[PDB]
Amino acid sequence: IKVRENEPFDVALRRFKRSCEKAGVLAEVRRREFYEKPTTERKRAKASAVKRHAKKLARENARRT
Amino acid sequence: RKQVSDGVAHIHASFNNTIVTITDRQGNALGWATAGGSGFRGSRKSTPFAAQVAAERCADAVKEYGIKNLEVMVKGPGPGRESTIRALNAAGFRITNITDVTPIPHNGCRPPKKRR
Amino acid sequence: PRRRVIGQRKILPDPKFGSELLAKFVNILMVDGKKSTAESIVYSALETLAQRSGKSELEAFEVALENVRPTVEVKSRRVGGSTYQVPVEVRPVRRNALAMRWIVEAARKRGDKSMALRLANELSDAAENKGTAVKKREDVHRMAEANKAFA
Amino acid sequence: FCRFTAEGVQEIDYKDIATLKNYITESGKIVPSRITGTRAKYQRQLARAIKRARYLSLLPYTDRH
RNA sequence: GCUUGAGUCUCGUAGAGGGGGGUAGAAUUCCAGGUGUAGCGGUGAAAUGCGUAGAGAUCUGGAGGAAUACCGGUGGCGAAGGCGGCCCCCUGGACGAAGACUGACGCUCAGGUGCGAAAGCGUGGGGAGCAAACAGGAUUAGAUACCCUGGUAGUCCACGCCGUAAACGAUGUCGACUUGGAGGUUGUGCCCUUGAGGCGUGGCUUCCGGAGCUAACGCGUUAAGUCGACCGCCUGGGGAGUACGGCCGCAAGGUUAAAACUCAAAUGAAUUGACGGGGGCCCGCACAAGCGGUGGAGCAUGUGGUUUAAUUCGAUGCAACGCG
RNA sequence: UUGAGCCUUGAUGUGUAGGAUAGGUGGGAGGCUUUGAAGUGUGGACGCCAGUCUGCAUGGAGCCGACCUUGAAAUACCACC
RNA sequence: CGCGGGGUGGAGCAGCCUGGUAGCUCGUCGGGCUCAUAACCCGAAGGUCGUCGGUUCAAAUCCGGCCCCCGCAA
RNA sequence: AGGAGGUAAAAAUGUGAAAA
Repeated sequence: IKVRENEPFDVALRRFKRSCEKAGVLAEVRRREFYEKPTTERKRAKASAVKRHAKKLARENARRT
Repeated sequence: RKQVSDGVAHIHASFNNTIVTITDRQGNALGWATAGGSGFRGSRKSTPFAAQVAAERCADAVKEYGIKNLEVMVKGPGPGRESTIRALNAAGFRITNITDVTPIPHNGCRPPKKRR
Repeated sequence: PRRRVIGQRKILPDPKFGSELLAKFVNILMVDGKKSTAESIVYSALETLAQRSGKSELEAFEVALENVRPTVEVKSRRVGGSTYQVPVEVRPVRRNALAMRWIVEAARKRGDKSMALRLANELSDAAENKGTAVKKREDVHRMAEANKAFA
Repeated sequence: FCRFTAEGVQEIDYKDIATLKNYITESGKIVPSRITGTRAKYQRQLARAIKRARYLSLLPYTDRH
């Protein structure tokens, strides 16, 4: 929204956007709602997040290491 | 020309072009910038390099105008977005302010549906 | 060709003085395996470079190499969506061999007088930065640099 | 992950200027409960005070004026 | 007749519950000036569209209609459809600790009745954007196709009407009953409010899974577990949820609902292969880097083609062509 | 105010030869030198990107005309263009 | 009659105010990317640049006159 | 490593009869 710094900037140096969105809300909430499907795409990646959660608990077995 | 100190350059950065005429907060508009008029058609229209060569050719002969530092008001994504005005800072012409006004509504009127 | 690893091997030298890089230049112009013939003529090519310079062996050849020796390499690299030419660095394994392969290719054309008299031209075409070794190299340095976006 | 109503009774109102601006950010966003760890019923009250003070002009609807 | 069923009041809990009325800023954006250079534009690339009167672009000024970014969450409320900024108004239903009150008034339900996404339709408004029907440029062996620039009806509010859906957690409603783990969760009991709580209570909800059950998948205290109340529905597939008739509707159609004939299969779950322009990884000159060339051209062999009494024949997608 | 006509004039003119991006004609031979040079910092009118020219100037007072390859002279000078 | 313009492989369209190239595509031939067909990529036949004449190193182009046509008024 | 940004041209057919 604003990246100025005003005295010592001299370059862009914009990782504020790279750590937040950088194209996020502009390239997604520009159009195309559809009002029906995304929640499943939300939940499937949330199931992947659940799978990311489930795989972190099953780390400690032996692993030969 | 007019020989002033600073100015307010408003950049309408479209998905294809960082359109900016060297403007002011009073409407004084002199120096254009175009991502298609700087050549670079084909795949090169939405390329960052189209904007950067156009932005140096935007600040062309502006030393005679008196203007060195210019208030960038970038609006939209823009093909360059981080080098268009930065090479101008790398060349030396610093920025008084970069106000990246993202025109975010509260989701009012219905938006189109291109790319079916 | 995914994990090819080996140390660099050896080649045949020059029996006049101790020079490995200049002897590597000999093997490139050595074609069809008739090495002895052009090796005698790369010696006369060294002679005819010694008249347009008058300095030395590996200083006349060095000036005939430093105005030709590259630093960068052309390669088509995508960021994922589209292809474009980028100026990327060349490794010195190819670079040392790159410049010497060029003056050989510079003399493979222009076959007006003998091999000495052709490389008379190509070494001074190289010594004064006016050769096909470098003019074609000037095109690569201008086509890659004019479209640098990412590294 | 803070002191809440069970222990830290607190009026979530748009009158108290301090706590009202403690859950906002410069990018035009009320900070969600996913990181701050607030309680949900009070988060709805936390949600309401922003819309309330937006009418009072303590906080705008945008950030650039 | 009492009371654990059920029901009422009390008192607090939360909420896009319903509708009606204002409001505000942003946002594509039209009415134009300022000032201003040649493109804007779009993608696979190009282009019709579009601008030199000065568009894109530029900031200040003016006009709106229609929706509410973050909050927002497998979150809440409602029977479901479905409902989301703010604010007050009339108004829905549920929950909760604990009391007083009538004392089985209940549970389900053919018919009937109401509500009932969107689209469509009727009269009238309203129209900014989006976009059917409709125009064009190209990619194309075809374009009534993606991609691309315009645009009407519709979307719109009010009153009507239709009464269809993957109206679906594909599981009817009611109540009893049967190991748990781990999230979300709001009223709420005790203890040290000592401190981010300890210890529970229940409404409701999410996921993995126990016995059991299930064709299997999986469901799994919100069951598809164990039983009971009662309504509705199916009897192989196509024909067909159509025909005809009744009924309802302005119409579009909805609705109740076959038979003749035809076939001996239709299907569902799960298993092993094959393929995918399904996603990832390892890897052979495949690509990468150069070197040398078949192909050109002058000649030889081989086979086909074209001729001949024979110009044998077998090999002839990859594995035939200096092959036998 | 603009698009033309015409002024005092302001520039500009490469098969090929080339110190020279020379339109023909044309003539005599020094222009030039403090009514302040032969060089260059730098924007840039010219453009067939081949190349000189004008103003300012720390400096500061030098130079070539014919003579030469060219069908033609060398924006040294030059009448009409 | 006169302000103008147009004649270009078998046909269609740029080259013309700037001379140095006689070209862009259709139908025609084959060679290959596919396993076969198709979409596709290259080298080319063939035009008296309307004719004659004149300057120039050289002529489609820059000019003279004539044959043949089309937009308009005598 | 939890969050993130970033990602690729049109490509069609092969009608029959062969399960100890």
